Amino acid sequence: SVLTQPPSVSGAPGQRVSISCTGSSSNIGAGFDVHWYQQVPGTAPKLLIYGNSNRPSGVPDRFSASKSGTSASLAITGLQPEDEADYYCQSYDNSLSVNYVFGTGTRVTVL
Amino acid sequence: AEYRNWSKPQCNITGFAPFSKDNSIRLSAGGDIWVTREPYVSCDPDKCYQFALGQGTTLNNGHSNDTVHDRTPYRTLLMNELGVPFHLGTKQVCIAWSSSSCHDGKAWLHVCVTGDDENATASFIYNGRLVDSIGSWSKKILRTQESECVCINGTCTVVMTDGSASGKADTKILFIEEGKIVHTSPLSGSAQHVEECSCYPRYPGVRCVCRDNWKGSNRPIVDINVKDYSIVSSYVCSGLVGDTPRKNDSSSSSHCLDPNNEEGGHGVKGWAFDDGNDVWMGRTISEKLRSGYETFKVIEGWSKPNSKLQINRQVIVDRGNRSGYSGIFSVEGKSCINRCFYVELIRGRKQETEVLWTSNSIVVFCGTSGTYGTGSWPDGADINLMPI
Amino acid sequence: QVQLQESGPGLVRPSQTLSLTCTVSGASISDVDFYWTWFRQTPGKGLEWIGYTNSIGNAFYNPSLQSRLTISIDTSDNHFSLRLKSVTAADTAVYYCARSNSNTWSREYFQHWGQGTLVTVSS
Ligand SMILES: *[C@@H]1O[C@H](CO)[C@@H](O[C@@H]2O[C@H](CO)[C@@H](O[C@@H]3O[C@H](CO)[C@@H](O)[C@H](O[C@H]4O[C@H](CO)[C@@H](O)[C@H](O)[C@@H]4O[C@H]4O[C@H](CO)[C@@H](O)[C@H](O)[C@@H]4O)[C@@H]3O)[C@H](O)[C@H]2NC(C)=O)[C@H](O)[C@H]1NC(C)=O
Ligand SMILES: *[C@@H]1O[C@H](CO)[C@@H](O)[C@H](O)[C@H]1NC(C)=O
Ligand SMILES: *[C@@H]1O[C@H](CO)[C@@H](O)[C@H](O)[C@H]1NC(C)=O
Ligand SMILES: *[C@@H]1O[C@H](CO)[C@@H](O)[C@H](O)[C@H]1NC(C)=O
Repeated sequence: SVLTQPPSVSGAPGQRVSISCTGSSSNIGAGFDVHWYQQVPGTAPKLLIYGNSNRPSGVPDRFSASKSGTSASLAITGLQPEDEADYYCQSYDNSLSVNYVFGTGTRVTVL
Repeated sequence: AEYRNWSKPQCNITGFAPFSKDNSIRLSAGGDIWVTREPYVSCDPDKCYQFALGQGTTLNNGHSNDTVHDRTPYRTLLMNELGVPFHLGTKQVCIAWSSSSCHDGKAWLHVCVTGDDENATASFIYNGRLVDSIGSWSKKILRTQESECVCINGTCTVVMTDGSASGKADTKILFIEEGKIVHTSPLSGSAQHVEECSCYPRYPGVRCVCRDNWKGSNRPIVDINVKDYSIVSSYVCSGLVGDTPRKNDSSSSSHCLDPNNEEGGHGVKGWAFDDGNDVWMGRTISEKLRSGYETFKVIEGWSKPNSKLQINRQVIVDRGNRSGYSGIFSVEGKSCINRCFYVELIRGRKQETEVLWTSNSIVVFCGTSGTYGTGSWPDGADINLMPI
Repeated sequence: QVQLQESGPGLVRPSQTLSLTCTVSGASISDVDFYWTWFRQTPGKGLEWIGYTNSIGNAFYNPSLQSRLTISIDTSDNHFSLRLKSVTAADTAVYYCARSNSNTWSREYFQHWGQGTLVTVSS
């Protein structure tokens, strides 16, 4: 199984956007941490948020994360260029065995 | 000393070599040996110990009569070094009709369940003193692994079941640091009934191949991470199921996520461990009864569902001899963790009506990377020469 | 710093055995406190977790693919490998080798990644 995300989220420079990850019972809704990965197409994914908000290092303060119930949201405040990439929410799934489910992949297109 | 970490790779296993045998019933015919059931083996960093739930009496005793009952107030956990028979000098470390013992590299921890069936008390005895205790959370027969628990870096995980033996029971994994219950994780995953787990260290986790007493003839697997206290559970993928009663090898099945619903109404305590993608599993030779015992490797039996390609089969106990609970325990080698198992050889009631007592003797096999021969190692006691 | 470099054939015939190797530089894989992970990203979908392993050899695999892969370790050569059996048209993707933060399961995030190798299954 996978988590679900909006297929695409657009936003002009300056304003903010939100990416809504929706989990399940053996997922975000089970209290497991939600991690957000940024992947410019054609390159390797880059970890953006862990602990549902713990921007590791060298990550701009624009990105913010919040988890609630069976849903999690990634908030980009500023929508600056170079934030045009695919954002995936990752979470731990324990329905069958040790498993890690990623989001469908939200494409942030800064117009 | 130092806490056991179990941070070594699993040992190379080409089969199992004989390691120990107590001849308890044979010695009982002319000595004062405890009546025992449900034994298990656990090792110090130095030596290995036998454990058993003695019935409060010896074999050449009037109280050995009607010793088939699983839970009596007189049941105690016996303990002596492996090979020493359970004589009158054996130390009863706690009152228990269900038990589990692990050595964390510093001290012994015994989880002992006693009391009433519906209001059982589980006492956690660490370093020779009682540290914690819990009551029955389901008000049914509260039980535990009946085998060795596993301590990783000082945190010992015990799998405690409470509820119906033929229905939905509440299984909780208890994490114990120096006898104190520091976490209690409910069982999660696709295993629907978990009972009498054979746990072995798979660092940083603990893997427990349990017994499904409700629907499955395939043994459930419980993976326990001792760091984040997370539990996942599935079933053994091999189509050669290791729980008796079961269907025959052609008709048995397993698909790693659900009980196969094939003669799963009962079960026996057993073991299995993964040699990479293969599974080393021991099971009784007889499909219906606990007669005989064999161990073999199923190729891709831990990953590929319904895998029946077995190899390296060993006959531990021949088909015409009684067996019982089996289980696993791990020995920390020089650079690699060796997997060893034991077989309980039950003799007496109710299968053998010549005598009035139910007792057992254990036989222990350790995994080896070298060559081995064949042979059968039954109890060997003639029931007609035994006291009634 | 940990540096991961995937290396494997770029074209594997269907029903053959895909084999990739991730060479690790700047860190030792022989310390058992991290999970050496494999991922894959099919062009039409998102990232997929493939499997786990540490230096000791205690591996966890994706339940979907569990019947096929085999993630090995080599503490001497300081690299870990992936071996997928009976590949098909669904096995063509960009395969990433990554390292987990710690040895937990529920609290795992993968900071260090490889560069990603395009493995194509076709004739
Ligand atoms: C499962 O096990 C748990 C743990 O052991 C049980 O929980 C304990 O249950 C006992 C029994 O109820 C309880 O002890 C009672 O506590 C009461 C106050 O909390 C006391 O009032 C009571 O004393 C009276 O009853 C005793 C008989 O039980 C008499 O021997 C005693 O002399 C007292 O009797 C006098 O007082 C009463 C009331 O005033 C009066 O009617 C009499 O005529 C007489 O004058 C007990 O001490 C424990 O407190 C419980 N402990 C916990 C931790 O909960 C549980 O009950 C068990 N359940 C099952 C199903 O087995
Ligand atoms: C043994 O126990 C049973 C029932 O507990 C009793 O009927 C019998 O008299 C006892 N003694 C013998 C010798 O069977
Ligand atoms: C073992 O536990 C101690 C705390 O009790 C901790 O400091 C140490 O890092 C742990 N060791 C490992 C290998 O996790
Ligand atoms: C075992 O499987 C079924 C059990 O119902 C039976 O029909 C079959 O004949 C038995 N033996 C073999 C070899 O399959």
